[PDB]
This record gives sequence, C-alpha cells and structure tokens, in this order.
Amino acid sequence: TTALVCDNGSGLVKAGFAGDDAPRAVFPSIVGRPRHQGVMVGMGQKDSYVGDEAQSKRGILTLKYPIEHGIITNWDDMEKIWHHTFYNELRVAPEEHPTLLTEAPLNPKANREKMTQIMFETFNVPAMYVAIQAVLSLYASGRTTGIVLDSGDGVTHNVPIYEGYALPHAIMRLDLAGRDLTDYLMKILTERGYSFVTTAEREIVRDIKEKLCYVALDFENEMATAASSSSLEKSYELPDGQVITIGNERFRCPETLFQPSFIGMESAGIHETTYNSIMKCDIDIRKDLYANNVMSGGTTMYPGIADRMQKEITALAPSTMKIKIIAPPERKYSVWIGGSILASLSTFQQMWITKQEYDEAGPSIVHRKC
Amino acid sequence: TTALVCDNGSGLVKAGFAGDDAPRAVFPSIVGRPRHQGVMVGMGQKDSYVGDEAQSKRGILTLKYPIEHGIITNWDDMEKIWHHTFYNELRVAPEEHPTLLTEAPLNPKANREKMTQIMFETFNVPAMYVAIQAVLSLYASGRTTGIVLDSGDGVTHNVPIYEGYALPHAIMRLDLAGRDLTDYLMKILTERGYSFVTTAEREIVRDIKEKLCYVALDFENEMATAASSSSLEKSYELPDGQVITIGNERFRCPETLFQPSFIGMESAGIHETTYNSIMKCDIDIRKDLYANNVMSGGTTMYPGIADRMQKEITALAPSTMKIKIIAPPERKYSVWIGGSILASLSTFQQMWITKQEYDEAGPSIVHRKC
Amino acid sequence: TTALVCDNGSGLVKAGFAGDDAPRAVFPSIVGRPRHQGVMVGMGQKDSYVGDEAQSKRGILTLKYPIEHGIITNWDDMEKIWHHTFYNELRVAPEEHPTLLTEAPLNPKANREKMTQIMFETFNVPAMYVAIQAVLSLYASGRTTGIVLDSGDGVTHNVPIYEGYALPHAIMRLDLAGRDLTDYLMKILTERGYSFVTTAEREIVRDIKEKLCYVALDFENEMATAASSSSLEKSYELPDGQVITIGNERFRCPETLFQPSFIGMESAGIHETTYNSIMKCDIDIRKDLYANNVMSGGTTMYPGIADRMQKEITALAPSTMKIKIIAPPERKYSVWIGGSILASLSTFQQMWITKQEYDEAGPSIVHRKC
Amino acid sequence: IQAQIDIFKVKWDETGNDIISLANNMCKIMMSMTEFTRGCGPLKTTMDVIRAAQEISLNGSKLNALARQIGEESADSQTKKDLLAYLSQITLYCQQLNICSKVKADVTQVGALDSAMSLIQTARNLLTAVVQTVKAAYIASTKFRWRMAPPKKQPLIRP
Amino acid sequence: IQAQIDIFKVKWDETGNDIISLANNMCKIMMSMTEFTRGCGPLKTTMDVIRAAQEISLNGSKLNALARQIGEESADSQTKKDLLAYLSQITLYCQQLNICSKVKADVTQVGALDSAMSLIQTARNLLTAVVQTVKAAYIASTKFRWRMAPPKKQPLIRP
Ligand SMILES: Nc1ncnc2c1ncn2[C@@H]1O[C@H](COP(=O)(O)OP(=O)(O)O)[C@@H](O)[C@H]1O
Ligand SMILES: Nc1ncnc2c1ncn2[C@@H]1O[C@H](COP(=O)(O)OP(=O)(O)O)[C@@H](O)[C@H]1O
Ligand SMILES: Nc1ncnc2c1ncn2[C@@H]1O[C@H](COP(=O)(O)OP(=O)(O)O)[C@@H](O)[C@H]1O
Ligand SMILES: [Mg+2]
Ligand SMILES: [Mg+2]
Ligand SMILES: [Mg+2]
Repeated sequence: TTALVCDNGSGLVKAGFAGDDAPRAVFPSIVGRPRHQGVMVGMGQKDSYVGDEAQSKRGILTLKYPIEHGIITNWDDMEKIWHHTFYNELRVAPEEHPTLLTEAPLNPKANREKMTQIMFETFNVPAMYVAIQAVLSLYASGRTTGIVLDSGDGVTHNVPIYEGYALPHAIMRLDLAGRDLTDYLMKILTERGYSFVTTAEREIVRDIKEKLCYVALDFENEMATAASSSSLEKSYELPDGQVITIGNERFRCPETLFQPSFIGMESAGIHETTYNSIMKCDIDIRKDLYANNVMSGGTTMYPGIADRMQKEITALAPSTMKIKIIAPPERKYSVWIGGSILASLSTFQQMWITKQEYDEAGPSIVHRKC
Repeated sequence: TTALVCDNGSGLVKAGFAGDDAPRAVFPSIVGRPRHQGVMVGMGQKDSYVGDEAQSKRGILTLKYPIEHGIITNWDDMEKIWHHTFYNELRVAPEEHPTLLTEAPLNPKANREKMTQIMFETFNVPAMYVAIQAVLSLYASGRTTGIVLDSGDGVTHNVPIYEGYALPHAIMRLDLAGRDLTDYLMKILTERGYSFVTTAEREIVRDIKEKLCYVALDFENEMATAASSSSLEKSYELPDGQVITIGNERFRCPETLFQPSFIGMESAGIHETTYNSIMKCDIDIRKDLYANNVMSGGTTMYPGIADRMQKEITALAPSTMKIKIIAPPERKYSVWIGGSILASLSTFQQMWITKQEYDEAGPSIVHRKC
Repeated sequence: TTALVCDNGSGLVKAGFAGDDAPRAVFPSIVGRPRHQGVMVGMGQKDSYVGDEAQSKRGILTLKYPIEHGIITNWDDMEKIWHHTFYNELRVAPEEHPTLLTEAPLNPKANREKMTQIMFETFNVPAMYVAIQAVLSLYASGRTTGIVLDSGDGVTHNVPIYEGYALPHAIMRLDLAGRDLTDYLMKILTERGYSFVTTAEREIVRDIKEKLCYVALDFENEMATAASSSSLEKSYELPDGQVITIGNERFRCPETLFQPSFIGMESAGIHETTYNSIMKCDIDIRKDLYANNVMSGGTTMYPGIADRMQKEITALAPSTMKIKIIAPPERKYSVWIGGSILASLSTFQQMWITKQEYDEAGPSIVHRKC
Repeated sequence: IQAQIDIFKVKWDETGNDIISLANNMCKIMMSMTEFTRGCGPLKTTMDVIRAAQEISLNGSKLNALARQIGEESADSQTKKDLLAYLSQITLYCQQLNICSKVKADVTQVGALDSAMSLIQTARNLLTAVVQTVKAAYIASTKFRWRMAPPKKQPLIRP
Repeated sequence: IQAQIDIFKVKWDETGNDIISLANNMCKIMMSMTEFTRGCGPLKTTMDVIRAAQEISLNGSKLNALARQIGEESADSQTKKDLLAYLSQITLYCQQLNICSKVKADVTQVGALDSAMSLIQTARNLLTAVVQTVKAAYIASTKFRWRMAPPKKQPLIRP
C-alpha cells in the first residue's frame, strides 16, 4: 500500500503518507492529565488528553513530554501518542501501512529495540524502518554532499556526508536544543519580574521564544545597543490580558546555542561543533562540506541564525574556502520531507523490516537492517 | 588493423594507438574501494572505482596500486585496470587490435607469462608483444647508441645499447623510484609538523613533490643556503585551504636518488649506477655511451637533474671523455612514443605473438619471442 | 650532582632522580582552571590547579592536557607542569641537576628546540638531553636487540634495534593510543544509555577503561559469547553512587588497537605495524627481532594483550620462527627506568648538552647532540 | 557535460537514438537553468525553474527505463554493473527532483534565487549521472557480444 | 663460552691471575643461572637469581677496572681499541644488571621464571663481552711491546 512517515520528534509529532510533500498531522508530543478536582458529574471521565486536546485544556492539566532528549523516557505515554497519531489524527489502520520512524544518532539501542517491538506487537504494522534524522534532512535538501546541522527540541546533532557515504566517526551529538532554550528563557525572564513556573506557563514561554527571540550577529554590540536605547524592546500579551516587555532577553536566549556556558554546559557552541565535525573528516572532502551546511530542525529558525553561523564558521575555516549555510524556508519539516522521499523510493522497498523477519530474529533485527 | 600501445607503468597507465605521437588515455593506475558507510539508497552500488574516477572520489576510498615495483602484485585489480583502459578510456574492442605491452628488465618470468595469458584468454587480443621499456625509450630518442636511464614510479633501470646490440650483462636495475621518494617526502614532512598518513594524503604529497621538489646541483652548499636564509621556502595550499611551507625538504626528497642511504638502501646512487653500467661494457663503446645518456621516465623530470647528473658522472669518467645527458622535454612519454615507433614498423609485423602460436605453445612462448 | 629524569608523557608525568629504580612523582599531566562562579571571599584566588590538585577538584574545573599526541600544543601550561614537577613534587632546584627528557620519534623539530630553550632559559638547568622513548624502554628491558612497541596516551611507535644499532628507516609511528581508546569508550558507552560529555567525565571513563576493559584473544568468538550469555558483564560504581554495567564494551574499546578502522583510521593494527617494521629491517636480523618484542607504555597493560599480539604476529611470520612477546610487569615505567639507566652511566656523562654549548650554538644544538 | 554527449555521432542502434535525444534534451534544459543562475536565460521565474526541473525528472524516468531495457538485453560484464549503479543513482535523483519541486512550488505559492539553487544542484547531479549512463549502456550493448569518436591525444607537455 | 676461558693455562702475569679468576667466577655463576633456567641448579628462588646477577655485576666492575689498567699500560694498536670497546660494553651491561636487579627485586617483593629470563639474558651478554676482554687484554699486554694454547686444526672435510 502507501507507507506512513511518522517523525516523532522530541517536541512535535509530524506524521503523513509517503510520497506527499507535507504532513497531515502536526501536533505537540504531550500527554496531559487533570490535576484539580472534578465537581460536575460526567465531566472528568477522560483520564488523559493527548496532543492538541491537551494544549487547549492546559489550564487544568500537567503536560508531560514522553520523549526527553530524543530518548523515550515514558513508554505508556508514547503508546498513547502513537495510538493518537495512527487512529485519531491520520485515521488509518496501522495493519495496512508500513511505518518509517525517525531517530537521532547515538541514542541507546534499547530505544530502537522497543520502538520496533511496540510497532510489531501492539500496532501490528506489516513493515517498518528507523532512519537517522540528518540523513533524511539531506535527502530533502536535494543534495548528497553536506554536513547536516539538525537542531530540534531534544538534541542537536551533525552528520557529515560525502556523496552518499556518511562518516560515522565525525557525528557530533550535542544535547542542547529548544527545550533548554525555553528553560533558560524562563530563568532570564525572572529578572524582569515575570515568573512562569508551571507547565502551561512553560508553553507560554515557548510561544514567547518563538514569536520574539532572535539571534544577534554580534553579541557584544547588540548588548551595548540594548543597554543604550530601548529600540529593541518588544511586547507580548499573555493569555489573561497582561502585557510583558522583553528587550534584552530576545537574543540572550538563543545565544545559549553559540555559548553553551550560559546554562552551565561545558561543550562548545554549534559553530565550533560543526567546524570540529568538518575537520574530523578526510582532507579531500572538507572543501565540499564547507560549502553545503544544511540546517534543519525547528530550533534553527531563529531570525538571523544563518548569517551568524556563517560569520562564526568563516572565522574558523581557512580564508580561502567558501562557506555558505543552506537554510531552506521549510527547514522545520525537512526531516519529514526526507522521510517522504526515502519511503516512496523504488529502490527502498527491499529494505523494510518485514514482520516475518521480526518473527524470525526478534527485536534485534533493527540493528542489522538499520 | 591498427595496433594498441599500452604502457602500463607502475604509477600511470598510458595507452594509445600505434603510429600516433601522443597517448589517448593517461590516468593513474589505482583501484579505490569505498571504506565508509553508505546511507543514501542507490548511492554505493559501485564496489570499486578505477583510475580517474577514484582520484576524484579519493576522500572516501582506499586507493591501492596493483603494480608495485614493476611487478603486478594484484591480478584482479590489474584486470580491472586493463578493462578500464580498453573499453572506458580508449573505447576499442580488444579483439580487433594487437597490443604492445611494456615491462621493466629483470622482472619475474611469471609476470610476462600471466600478462600473456590474460591478454589471450580474457581480452582475446589477436596478437601481442612485451617490450623492455628502455629499448623503447631509445627508439623514441631518435638514436641507436646510448645508455638509457629510465626512472619511474616502480623501478629505475639502465640498458646500455651500442648500434642496436643491447648488452644484457650490463643492465642495472635499481628498485628506487618515485614512490620511495613520495614516502620519504612524507617522512621528512613530519618534521615541520605536517602529518600525511592516509592514501589520499599520499596523493597530496605526490602532488607536493611534483610541484615543488627539485634537485640541488651541490647538496652541501644548498643545505648551507637553506639554513642561512629563507629564500628557498615555497608554500603549497592543501585541498582544505591550509597552507604548508617546505624550504629544506625541496631538494632533500630527490637527493635520495643520488644517495640511496637516506632511505636505508645500500646501493649506489643513479650516477654511480650509470657509470658502473658504462664500465661493464666493452672498452671500445664506452666513448659512445658516455656521450648519449638518454634519460626517460617521470621521475627524471625534477628541475636540475640533468645538470647534477652530468656533474656527478663527469667527476667519475676520465677527464678526456665528453659527457652529455640527453633530456628531451617530453621524456615522461618517451617509452610510449617508442612503442608507437616500434609497433607501427613495417619490419616488426612478423614479430607479434599471434593467437595461433599461443594456442600451440602456451604462455611460455613469450620467453622465446620477446 | 645527581641527574633528574623527567619522562613527560602525553598523559602522565613521571619524574625522579637518576640511579634510582622508581619515580618520585607520578601525577597526571593536566592543568585545570575553574569555570563556575566564586562566591566566598578568599576562595578562588588560585587561577589554575596543576596535576594532582586538579584531579581532586575536577568537579569545578575544565582539565586540559598540554601535551597532545606527543606534541606540546600549549607551552604556558607545560611551563606550569614543569614548574610543578621541579619545585612542588620533586622539591629540587633545577639549577643544580641535569635533566633527561624523553620524546617520541618523528615529532616536529620545534618541539625539541623549544623544550631545550625552556629548560636552558626559564629553569636554568646546567645540562640536558632528549632521548627517544623506545630506546630507553630497550635499555630498561635488559637487552640490546629487540623491537620496542611503546604505546601510551599520545602515540604508539616501534623502534627496531639490533645490537645497539637502531634502524631509522623502520621506525613506524602510529597516532593511536590511550586517549583515542578513552574517546571510543565514551562513544560506545552512549549505546547503553550512559552519556559522559565533560572532561571530568572523560577521567571517569578513563578509570572505567583501566579497571574493566581487556583484550579478547579471538574477537568473533568473544562477541558470540557476550551476545549469548551475560557472563561477561561487570559493574562499576560512579562517583555519585550510580552503578553502570558494561558487558560488550569491555573488549571492544581495546580492539581499536588491532582494528583502527573502528575509529575511522585507515592504518593497520599494532600487530601489522610491528610485522611491517620487522620486515623493513635487514634479512639477517629478523629472526632476532621476532624473538624480542619488548612492549612498553601504559596502554599495553590490558589483560591479555601479550597473548593476542603473539597470536596475531605468529599468523603473519613464517611458521618456523619463534615469536615471543616480552611484557614485564612494570612496563608502565619502563621508559623511566631506562632513563635512570642511561642518565647514571659513566660513559654518558660526556653527552649532556651543557649550558655553554647552548650559549654558543643556540637551541639547534639538540639536533646535533641528540 | 555537454562535450561528453557531443562526441556521439550518427540493444543499441534500436533504442540508442531515443536515449541520445533524451540526454540532449536534458542538457538543453540544464543550461537553461544554468543561464537562469547567471541571470540571462529563456526562463526567468522560479516557477519556470520548477517546471523545468519536473521536465528533467520525467526525461530521467524515461531514460532510466530505456537504459534498464538495454542493461538486461546485454551480457554479464563490469560495464553492466556500472550501468546498474548509475541507474540506481538516476532513480534517487528523479525522486528527489519530484518531491523537492512540489515542496518549492508550495513554498513559493504561500508567499528567490536560493529557492532554485537546490533544484539546479539536483538536476546537475542527475545530468552528471546520465552522461555516464549513455556511455556505459553504449559500451555494454556494442563492444560486448550512433558512435563515439576515439579520445583526443593527451598533450606531451602541460604548461 | 666456557671453552674460551678453558684454553687459558698457567701488565699480564701481574694482574692476569685476578682477571682469569674473575672470569671463571662469572662463568660458574652463569651456568648456575643457566641450570636454573633448565630447572635443576644450585639456586632455585628468583631472589637467588637476583643475588647472582648482582654478584656478576660486581665482578664485572672489578674486571673492568683491571682491564682498564692493562689497557692504559699497553701501547697503541688495534687490539687496544678492541679492548676499549669491550670495556664500554661491560660498563653498559653492569649498569643494566644493577638497576634491573633492583627493579625485579621490588616487583617480586610487592607480590616467575620470566622475571629471571631478562636478568639471565643480560648476564649472558655481559659474559660474552668478558671472554673477548680477557683475550684482547692478554694479546695487547703480551704480544705487543698465563697462556692460551694455539687453536685446534680445522677439519679438512666437513660432513
Ligand atoms: N519559529 C521558531 N523560532 C524559534 N524556535 C522555534 C520556532 N519554531 C519552533 N521552534 C523550536 O523548535 C522546537 C520544535 O522543533 P521540532 O521541529 O519539533 O523538532 P523535533 O521534531 O525534532 O522535536 C520547539 O520546541 C521550539 O522551541
Ligand atoms: N614533473 C614531475 N616532477 C617530479 N616527479 C614527477 C613529475 N611527474 C611525475 N613524477 C613522478 O613520476 C611518477 C610517474 O612516472 P611514470 O612516467 O608514470 O612512470 P611509469 O609510467 O613507469 O609508472 C610519479 O609517481 C611521480 O612521483
Ligand atoms: N592498567 C591499565 N590498563 C589499561 N590502560 C591503562 C592502564 N594504565 C594506564 N592505561 C592507559 O595508559 C595511559 C597512560 O600511559 P602512560 O604510561 O602515561 O604513557 P605516557 O607516559 O607516554 O603518557 C592512560 O591514558 C590510560 O588510558
Ligand atoms: Mg527534528
Ligand atoms: Mg616508465
Ligand atoms: Mg610512554
């Protein structure tokens, strides 16, 4: 039949049908459960709200993400999320569709083994496949030679590829991503007086970060400009009518990516991580990797991240090489479009993990096949 | 029909048609095989890249020369190289063309026997012939009386000839050639800080050697000049934008030829080898051999090797005799031009090893005919 | 007076007095600098902790090794390390003791020139000498004829010696050593779920590698045994009370030495490197080099490396020759014991680089003397 | 890339003309898009570049089918394996061109040059994998049991 | 090695007896350690082998001093240069024996045959460099301006 492509990220679930060019279902990956006391009979029978129905009712729920840093910490909640995706959002019986799941590199092996076991034993899919996300982003970028920075909500990882041959020793996975930026924005928002503490208020702060925050080209000059004048202050209106105003927190939140010492992490920024991943590859392909820096994932959509990253890498690379960062306008959905390209290929249809193979070899077949 | 002339050297393959004056195909004699992991479906179906397509993709390959010191160590790879040469580069069916192969002197007999067997059983050529390389260099030098120093990438050998009568007891084959100079250049490059370790980096060092290295007329004076001042330093730019700088390694790499004790070899330099080959010949022809020192092969193209070799031999020969080294500007292709001269001769067409003779006498006919 | 013997390795500094049989100071070669914020007045005045005082306080420091692959990348930090060694650990004024430093072969020349300049201008030693490490290991092994495999934390190099006459053309320096094994252990530890990312956590992983990791005699059989049963799993307790469990990562980390393709390196393992170094030597001494394979350095102390290396070499060497690997129980300190033997010799006291010679000839005297 | 086809002069000789015609159309569209990159060309709107990319993808599918027919007609050899590898590459590139063209069309409709840069890159990858498909197919069908001129003489001295 | 000393029969003739006695003691200890290697011998503990190695080192220092005295007594010649070379070798071997014996003692105290293998090897190197020191010293002191028998006849036919 037609294959499903479920890109269950750490923050958003993006599902669809293979061969298309856009997902059908795009909902947050949260599972709320009511915490207050129900007083009207018949209201309160539903124990847990999943996805978009827990984002509307978040005033009386404790939203809990099942996937946390790309690793599925809670498995019952993630079964709930997958059931929602298959039946209530896409409205397809899983028994008739192969499913192409995505996964960050360098995750635990139990993660793939349990995703395979759940798909083949609970949802009874006829076939499946687990693909690294940056490979799919390079599929959807229309190339075969690049270094794929793939931020997100859980992790931020690079995968350098030269002409279809990935270099597994130069894959650099960093655990700094959108959720850490949300928490840091909450922290620095406490300075102005605004205290967001609950989970629903985490979602409000996430929306503030998406709407207002941007990346400064030169950090010190922008701090000087923000301190000298109030030209950088922009106002946001909370769900209860209150108006906030953040002037200096706008570029301080996404600067955590380039200086992960803001949140106490030791590792180098994403620019030094990309450059170190480039100079771990063979000498002959560094020129081709410099010119194709595919950026993917949601977190790489801050206004001004491509220019800043080009400036930061150009100061590290030799003066001769041509650095240019590829930032497609649709880069939030690049992984899923790559899943559509991969799952609908004529060549690929011999690479599904069929149910018969899983019955023969158990959940450890995913390590051989994928 | 028209005969092929395939001069399969140890480092470069130079093929063409007899009667011409320049080869059609000149590509390195390497066979790369990918070593990394392929992640995009449909890319990676090709198991091995041969010649020029393995020199472009060398970033993800392990290049392996099948011919090593003039002796074909790997036979499947050399069948691959010959198939490439016949079909993909020259674009001729071998069944319709005699082939003139070349070979260094004093090689194993199994080498000729297996080249003959492969040509007559795998490529089905109608005739063939295996000719010593220095004889062909003397053909292409326009003379019939000289001593042919023929360096290269595998071996360095002399063949003294007087008026068409070669002296087989004065043939001096030395196993020091271009590849040993490349490895020594890598070794002495480690002193400055640059460490080239892989095979692709061997090719980068080979290019450094070709571009920059030269031969000093007086070694001690040049070392003194290089130590006193920085007038000898020249810079080279690596494929990833880095710039190197070699000042003293420029004439130390090709000095290995005149002092083979640099790389631990005992034998005498090429000047003493040529002089010893001259004074093994009959007394009456040494005057004619002194004045015709034909130099061939790629490795004899260092800037300043003719002057240095003339200075070194003149100090050994008697003060009366006239020493002059013949270094044609095209000496890299002298062996092949000699193959064109030999294979297109009217007299020569009775000396091919026809297929019927091979069927009668087996692969041991090449020892009688050649 | 009595000479110092400072064997400043890439991972550990081992100093002492010549003539002894054991070092006085053995501390890691790290220089930590605090990264958090100091809040108590008077605590935090010390800018950098060196050696053992930065290994105790590593919770709040960024440890940085000054020596990296046997080459001193940072010189101010290495002055700090030498000052620590001379004054705070050994407690000797350098002005009254000659110093015998050690160095891997095939390093840059600027390395020796700057070590000599720093010793003669900053520490004012009266004499010094820089000795290759494998020569000293052969001194301390009690022989004069062997091939010295000398692993470590920076490099892994061979030096074949026959009766006091080293063969400089058969010295094979490989840049795969203990630190690469630590990084690979971190990488493969990410599979089980444990993510060590910081420098202090590099030190924790190094301790895991030292305590638990071993070398398998037959890799495939051991992988089969580890997959079939849980008899190979051993547990380690982290500094915060957590317990980890590594079963299959125990022999996969040190297998990188025999298959350097695990970490993306092309070069051959240490067994093929030793065998290639043997068959680059003269034919008459290969029998004596086969029977004396002195192994030194810290990294050659994995349980079962001697048996595995003997099995791997015996499969390469001719069936007649007698292969036996010499692995003294003290081989971690073999280089320093060799320094004690060399520096305290009656014959050697004319080979120091005296201060007057350095004043006459500058820092380029170390190339003539050593 | 154009020169490799331009040395063609007039199994193979039955389906050869179709393949050479398809490759020539591909090269014509390719330099159309290249001239768009340089600024002056037949097509000036990004929508035109997307249409050209879809056209190249269709031609790629047709040429893939023809070359597969020739490949299974021919006999076992090394050039057959090269041909099959290049066919797989063409399949991947065609799928990329289709889906990426649709995505860029939607992105442009929802409301510049960099939008067409990746389409040009993918079409150029496709074209490079075609001129190696016509040559491999020609050799596999002919030399084993149109025309291509013998290669030009290599220079004796390279300045 | 024993045979080279055994052909000695009774400057030189003043310090010759001391040197021949020291060399004989060296050979006796050497085959003591060799018999330890073969399994049966006077000394059976690795500590005993370390003590024997230290004893051989002490004898080596004494013989080195005596041979140096003879060497400076004698006149310039080629055998004098050979003698000085062998003296340098003896110095190196004695230093190795001292330090390695101390190291093996500590290793054994902190808690087998291979521990004594290297000590036996170094002592055997030392002994080989002594029987060439007594001969060179004897020739330099005597033949230039005890006894050694003339060498035995070489076989005419070697089967
Ligand atoms: N326009 C935007 N600007 C800045 N950050 C964004 C934007 N859109 C999304 N994000 C961040 O990206 C995250 C979503 O990333 P996503 O594409 O879902 O990655 P994944 O699918 O791997 O979870 C959100 O948590 C949010 O913080
Ligand atoms: N211009 C040059 N200067 C110095 N060395 C060269 C030059 N050109 C080629 N070489 C050396 O010569 C080798 C090629 O020799 P070649 O003519 O191919 O001999 P053969 O055909 O017998 O292999 C190369 O390996 C290279 O090291
Ligand atoms: N018992 C052991 N088992 C395995 N590896 C070890 C052991 N001890 C040390 N190592 C490794 O050896 C390294 C120390 O080597 P060292 O002797 O210091 O060499 P160098 O002095 O040249 O740095 C450490 O980094 C560690 O990884
Ligand atoms: Mg994502
Ligand atoms: Mg040649
Ligand atoms: Mg060491």
